[PDB]
Amino acid sequence: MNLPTAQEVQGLMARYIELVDVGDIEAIVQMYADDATVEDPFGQPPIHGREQIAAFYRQGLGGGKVRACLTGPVRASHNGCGAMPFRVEMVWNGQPCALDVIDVMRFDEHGRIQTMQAYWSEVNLSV
Amino acid sequence: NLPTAQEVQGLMARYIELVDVGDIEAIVQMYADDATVEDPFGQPPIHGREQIAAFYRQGLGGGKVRACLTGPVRASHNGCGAMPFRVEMVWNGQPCALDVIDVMRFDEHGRIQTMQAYWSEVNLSVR
Ligand SMILES: C[C@]12CC[C@H]3[C@@H](CCC4=CC(=O)CC[C@@H]43)[C@@H]1CC[C@@H]2O
Repeated sequence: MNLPTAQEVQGLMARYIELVDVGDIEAIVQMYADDATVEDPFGQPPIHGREQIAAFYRQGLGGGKVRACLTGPVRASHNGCGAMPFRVEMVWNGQPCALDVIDVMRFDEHGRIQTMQAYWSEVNLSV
Repeated sequence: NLPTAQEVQGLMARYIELVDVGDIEAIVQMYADDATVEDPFGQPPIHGREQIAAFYRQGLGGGKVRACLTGPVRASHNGCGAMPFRVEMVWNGQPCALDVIDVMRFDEHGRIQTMQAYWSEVNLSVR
């Protein structure tokens, strides 16, 4: 496909969350442009390219069992960008917990994620 | 006074309350002199306090517009944050709701440097 329409952005970002929930790092990486940037959490040095994005997320969604679900609709623009609210449930000190996140994504003219920012900090972690 | 993550949470929630009340001059006072507003994200940025003032005056011109958070503010440690909320208004003679995510960057004075409002007609619904 091409630069995603607003409806297409909603579908792509919803699919992304489904991939996080099942832990399919390979499929997440293929959603990214080969030269994408990830800032997760926003404020940390950017991660650059599919190899480093794969390595980074195999530390997480491979090491432990994690879940994720949208907590509201995907907001989508007409320039191939969108933003979504979601919640991640995981193990914290041998104790389940919840993290509230918003990802902002910009897609390229091939329908792949060019940039992603994940807004969250410990203020968004609850036990 | 580069807002901490907890201070960003308070600043962004305070902004939604000012929108809900509709105090346009109180809203504009939150922005820095050289701030930009992109709303909806994808449209050319607005800059200059009075242009920002006129923009809010046209949207909240009374004009029964309501706004409320629909999730917690996500906040970073570099003075930025993102929040999901819901706008209630009347359009086409129909009571409507609009789901939005705002992304904001604050300056070292605690004032809004950049605002980006993610939404489009895919986020419109009748109530
Ligand atoms: C202008 C408007 C009311 C104010 C909203 C705007 C959507 C974006 C938004 C985001 C803010 O941060 C301020 C309030 C406006 C609506 C789109 C249509 C509606 O009338």
